Amino acid sequence: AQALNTLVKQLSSNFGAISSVLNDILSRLDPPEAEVQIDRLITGRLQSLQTYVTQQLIRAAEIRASANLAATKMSECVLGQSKRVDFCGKGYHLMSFPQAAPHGVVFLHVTYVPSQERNFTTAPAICHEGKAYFPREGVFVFNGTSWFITQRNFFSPQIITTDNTFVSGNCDVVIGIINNTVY
Amino acid sequence: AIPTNFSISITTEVMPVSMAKTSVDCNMYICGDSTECANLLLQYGSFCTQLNRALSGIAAEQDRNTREVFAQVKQMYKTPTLKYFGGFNFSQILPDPLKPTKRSFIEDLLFNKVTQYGECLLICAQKFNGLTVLPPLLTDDMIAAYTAALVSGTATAGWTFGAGAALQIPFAMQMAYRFNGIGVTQNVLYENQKQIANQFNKAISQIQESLTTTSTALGKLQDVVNQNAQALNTLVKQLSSNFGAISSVLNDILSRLDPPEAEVQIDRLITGRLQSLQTYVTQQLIRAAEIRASANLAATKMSECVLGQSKRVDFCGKGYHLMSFPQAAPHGVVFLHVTYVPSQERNFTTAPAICHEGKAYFPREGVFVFNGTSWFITQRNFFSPQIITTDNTFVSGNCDVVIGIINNTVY
Amino acid sequence: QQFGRDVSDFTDSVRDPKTSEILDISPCAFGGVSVITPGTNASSEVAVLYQDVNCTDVSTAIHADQLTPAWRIYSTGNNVFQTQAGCLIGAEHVDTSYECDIPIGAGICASYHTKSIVAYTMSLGADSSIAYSNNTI
Amino acid sequence: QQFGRDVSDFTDSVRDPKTSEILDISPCAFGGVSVITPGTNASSEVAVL
Ligand SMILES: *[C@@H]1O[C@H](CO)[C@@H](O[C@@H]2O[C@H](CO)[C@@H](O[C@@H]3O[C@H](CO)[C@@H](O)[C@H](O[C@H]4O[C@H](CO)[C@@H](O)[C@H](O)[C@@H]4O)[C@@H]3O)[C@H](O)[C@H]2NC(C)=O)[C@H](O)[C@H]1NC(C)=O
Ligand SMILES: *[C@@H]1O[C@H](CO)[C@@H](O[C@@H]2O[C@H](CO)[C@@H](O[C@@H]3O[C@H](CO)[C@@H](O)[C@H](O)[C@@H]3O)[C@H](O)[C@H]2NC(C)=O)[C@H](O)[C@H]1NC(C)=O
Ligand SMILES: *[C@@H]1O[C@H](CO)[C@@H](O[C@@H]2O[C@H](CO)[C@@H](O[C@@H]3O[C@H](CO)[C@@H](O)[C@H](O)[C@@H]3O)[C@H](O)[C@H]2NC(C)=O)[C@H](O)[C@H]1NC(C)=O
Ligand SMILES: *[C@@H]1O[C@H](CO)[C@@H](O[C@@H]2O[C@H](CO)[C@@H](O)[C@H](O)[C@H]2NC(C)=O)[C@H](O)[C@H]1NC(C)=O
Ligand SMILES: *[C@@H]1O[C@H](CO)[C@@H](O[C@@H]2O[C@H](CO)[C@@H](O)[C@H](O)[C@H]2NC(C)=O)[C@H](O)[C@H]1NC(C)=O
Ligand SMILES: *[C@@H]1O[C@H](CO)[C@@H](O[C@@H]2O[C@H](CO)[C@@H](O)[C@H](O)[C@H]2NC(C)=O)[C@H](O)[C@H]1NC(C)=O
Ligand SMILES: *[C@@H]1O[C@H](CO)[C@@H](O)[C@H](O)[C@H]1NC(C)=O
Ligand SMILES: *[C@@H]1O[C@H](CO)[C@@H](O)[C@H](O)[C@H]1NC(C)=O
Ligand SMILES: *[C@@H]1O[C@H](CO)[C@@H](O)[C@H](O)[C@H]1NC(C)=O
Ligand SMILES: *[C@@H]1O[C@H](CO)[C@@H](O)[C@H](O)[C@H]1NC(C)=O
Ligand SMILES: *[C@@H]1O[C@H](CO)[C@@H](O)[C@H](O)[C@H]1NC(C)=O
Ligand SMILES: *[C@@H]1O[C@H](CO)[C@@H](O)[C@H](O)[C@H]1NC(C)=O
Ligand SMILES: *[C@@H]1O[C@H](CO)[C@@H](O)[C@H](O)[C@H]1NC(C)=O
Repeated sequence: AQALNTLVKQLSSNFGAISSVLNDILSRLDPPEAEVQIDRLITGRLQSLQTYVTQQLIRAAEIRASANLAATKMSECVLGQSKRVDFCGKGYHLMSFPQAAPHGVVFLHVTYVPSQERNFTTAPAICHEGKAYFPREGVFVFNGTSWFITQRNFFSPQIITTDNTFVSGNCDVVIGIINNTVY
Repeated sequence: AIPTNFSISITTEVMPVSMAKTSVDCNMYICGDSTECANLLLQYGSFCTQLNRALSGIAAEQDRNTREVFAQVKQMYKTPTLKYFGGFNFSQILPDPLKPTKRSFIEDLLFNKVTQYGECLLICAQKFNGLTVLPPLLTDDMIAAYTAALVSGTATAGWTFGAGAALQIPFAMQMAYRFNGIGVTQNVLYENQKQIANQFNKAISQIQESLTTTSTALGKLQDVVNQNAQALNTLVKQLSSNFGAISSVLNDILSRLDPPEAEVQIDRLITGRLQSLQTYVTQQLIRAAEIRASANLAATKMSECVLGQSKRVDFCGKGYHLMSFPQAAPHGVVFLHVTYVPSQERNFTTAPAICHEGKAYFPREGVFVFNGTSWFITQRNFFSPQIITTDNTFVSGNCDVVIGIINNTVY
Repeated sequence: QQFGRDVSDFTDSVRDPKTSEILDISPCAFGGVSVITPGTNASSEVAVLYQDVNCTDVSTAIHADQLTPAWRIYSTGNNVFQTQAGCLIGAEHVDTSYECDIPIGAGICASYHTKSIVAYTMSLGADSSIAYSNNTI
Repeated sequence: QQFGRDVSDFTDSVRDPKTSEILDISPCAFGGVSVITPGTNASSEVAVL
């Protein structure tokens, strides 16, 4: 809008010519004299006109930044699930609902947010009968009662069995090997 | 060809995210403090209304680019006391509190290889030219504070800091999960945790001596300063253009010549300088659209590369990235790259499946590598002889649907 | 040598034609004006910022009526504080920190607390610490 | 009052100087033309807009 009110308000400028209405330049001045004062009004009205094009032309490429964002952030986020860092909301994105906006779009990203944390004491390795044992996925979790396995988003116990234990290598080499009983 | 022995080194990535915001008063650029210029100026129209809407619209966007890159952090985490994390020497990267700098050892050398218009730096002085360079929103101490809370907090919380609340984790537990990203086992970290840490301690020592000795690795940040210098001086030297007048001096044309000789040549030098002012305003407006690009390569390589770990090839580190280190710098960001570069491969014989019981046996991961002696399963990022068992391989179809099955037994 | 010039091409130093005393010529002070308001629904008071200027000359020229523009009903209230952005005149300096609401520059923001318009240094965020505990998650 | 203006400086409506009726002014017509063609290969008729 304020690009156009730049443009409309430059009609009423005199541009250093005799007047800002052509039926007041042609009226008073005689046609040898008037047509040189019309030329400074035409050139004044063209150089604000071509500048309006260039200000529209740069602000057009400001949107192709944001239109190739929204072409991706719809065709990677609604049409899939985004596995990126704070792309599509903050947290772990699950769905996305795009809406339609005047001269733009509206997204509705739904994220997964972890909560309600609690410490424990950890361990990277178990010494079970001469070997060092390693986690397949998770860490060695000791809540004061027993040693078990959980995942890094939800606290839920897993019995340390050689199903879900990365069995490799000898004991007493790795930093932090804790004498437990793997079942 | 599968490796067994890799390297960790550090690669510097350098980006600018902001340039120097300026502003221009017309009545001392255009008129040069003459009265009749301003009388002639108000007859052109209020065009300096719009020419300080533009250089405010850029100057308000150099605040966002400095703020959208660095101020991703919710909580300013303190610098921890011990800076030695299982052999990982974070001394040169977090700032040393003994200095009166609030800067790390890296950042001090960055300022000393990078190192006309009014400014108020305190001594405030004006110029005859109406060119001012206003100072930014975030001073360099605030910039060196978001840097320090991105390496303090990530040394104690890792990817959780970008995931959610900055949950504690040992940093040796941290790097091992960052081997789990690139398909590389926990035993690659823990067994090798001495010389993993001691290449990385000397890889920082390389970047020290590479930046104490020379420069021009910061060529991008130099050129952001150079394009500031030219566009001001071209705006300076076009003051001295005659533009068809008898001189470029509005007060000689005022005082020395006739009043009919004046207004002819006042009206020349304004229309000359006015559209030389608009060319400057336009070329700042284009140059501030490349910064808005290269401050979004930094607001994604500080989202994706610093908080998470990136699954993107040759993006924030050649090879497989592990961790990223932000730094402050004059007008921009200097990244460091913990990269997984495998090395020293040998030749191995592969084959599609096992022929036992007249049935095909399909692996879940990797290949089947012949030792010269034995068949076993490994992955292609380090040599790892895991033996073919009953659950690391599964079954569908008979033999010889694969071309070149092994007469083997699933053990 | 009669006179001096700067790194630009206007003269800023002169040897005196009468008594040969080597002088400096700095131009007169000038700059932009901002206005910091909290909203007409909020209030009807404002505090103005004068950009890139020394508070010695600005606070002087207000009382001596030397500013173009000049206001009909305005006075400083004796609140002049120098930032690197310029002489913020009309707001109350406060020694605490908060989050930024209306920016000024060089780490200074201003807002509308107990009501009046106040100015302060930014707080970068919540302060915290994380233990580096050798076996804890 | 004798004649009205719009938000620009153009007098978009006047009153009759003789019979005091207030009359709008309308910019009789203008506009662009575009040519909607199937291509000169497949046809030689057009349609203007
Ligand atoms: C805004 O303008 C005001 C005035 O126009 C200005 O305040 C002035 O600051 C200077 C220093 O910046 C002061 O000068 C000092 O005055 C003391 C006491 O009179 C002297 O002892 C000082 O001498 C020391 O410094 C000299 C130069 O650094 C050394 O050569 C010398 O050996 C001494 O170490 C020095 O002369 C001056 O008094 C004030 N004047 C007033 C009226 O306040 C202020 O700095 C300007 N601010 C900005 C941002 O431009
Ligand atoms: C696999 O790669 C690693 C590193 O790329 C190689 O480790 C290097 O081994 C040599 C020994 O051949 C080390 O040299 C020795 O270092 C000790 C340090 O205590 C020093 O006291 C000795 O006098 C000697 O200089 C070298 O330091 C070490 N590299 C690093 C970075 O520490 C390893 O040899 C490679 N393996 C193969 C099979 O190539
Ligand atoms: C972790 O890295 C830091 C580098 O920041 C190591 O600090 C360095 O330690 C050496 C050994 O003391 C210092 O060399 C000595 O410095 C003193 C200080 O004046 C000097 O008198 C001696 O002649 C010698 O040069 C070195 O300067 C120092 N580096 C810095 C920047 O201070 C630190 O030792 C590393 N950690 C471990 C456990 O090694
Ligand atoms: C620590 O976790 C274990 C599970 O891994 C919890 O153990 C169970 O607790 C329930 C309720 O007390 C008992 O009925 C079960 O018999 C326990 N199972 C085992 C194997 O011990 C334990 O309660 C947790 N610790 C605390 C303090 O809640
Ligand atoms: C966990 O078990 C290992 C088993 O190897 C322990 O290592 C033994 O340590 C004792 C003294 O600490 C020695 O007398 C034994 O000879 C070691 N075992 C072997 C097989 O040599 C280890 O000490 C245990 N952890 C802790 C904390 O005691
Ligand atoms: C892996 O195999 C390649 C080719 O199969 C080997 O490269 C050849 O090495 C011989 C010397 O032993 C040369 O004469 C050939 O010209 C090489 N050929 C090519 C294409 O490079 C390579 O040396 C082997 N490497 C290992 C570690 O086994
Ligand atoms: C976790 O431990 C830290 C220090 O070890 C302590 O400050 C914090 O209160 C603990 N939180 C919980 C939920 O146990
Ligand atoms: C593989 O071959 C090497 C040397 O040929 C030998 O030392 C090693 O024991 C073999 N491993 C297996 C699992 O056959
Ligand atoms: C494997 O055994 C089958 C069945 O005897 C035979 O057809 C095939 O040729 C053998 N593979 C090789 C490489 O000889
Ligand atoms: C002024 O602000 C209050 C704040 O709640 C709001 O309720 C009220 O609607 C606002 N006034 C108008 C006219 O909207
Ligand atoms: C961390 O644990 C390892 C092994 O338990 C030990 O060598 C090291 O000294 C410990 N560091 C601290 C700071 O407690
Ligand atoms: C002029 O006179 C006619 C009748 O002769 C009348 O209808 C009209 O209103 C008059 N207009 C003015 C402007 O007096
Ligand atoms: C021209 O039109 C004919 C059919 O009308 C079509 O087969 C041909 O490909 C067209 N060629 C071009 C250059 O348009």
